[PDB]
Amino acid sequence: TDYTRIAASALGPEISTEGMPLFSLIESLELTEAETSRLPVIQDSMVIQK
Amino acid sequence: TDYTRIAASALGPEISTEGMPLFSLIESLELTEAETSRLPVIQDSMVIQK
Repeated sequence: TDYTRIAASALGPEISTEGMPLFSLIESLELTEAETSRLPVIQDSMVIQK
Repeated sequence: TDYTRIAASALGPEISTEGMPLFSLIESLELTEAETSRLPVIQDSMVIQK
């Protein structure tokens, strides 16, 4: 039942950020500046369904 | 060959900010609020050509 999650703010719904944080991908995958800008977009698509 | 540059982040391309930084214009021009807002926009328009 337990899991980590970004608390609900006033500007966005629930955010998962469960495991393998998306920040560590830049170092280990060596993305260009084009792929880097896409990380925040896919960050906000991790919504929890009930 | 050498020149100053804002490092290419994950959400934006190379930014020049070569000389005479834009924030120094506030003191030496006394711009109003309708022109201080434009400064970030023209800051992001200094893309390096290759």
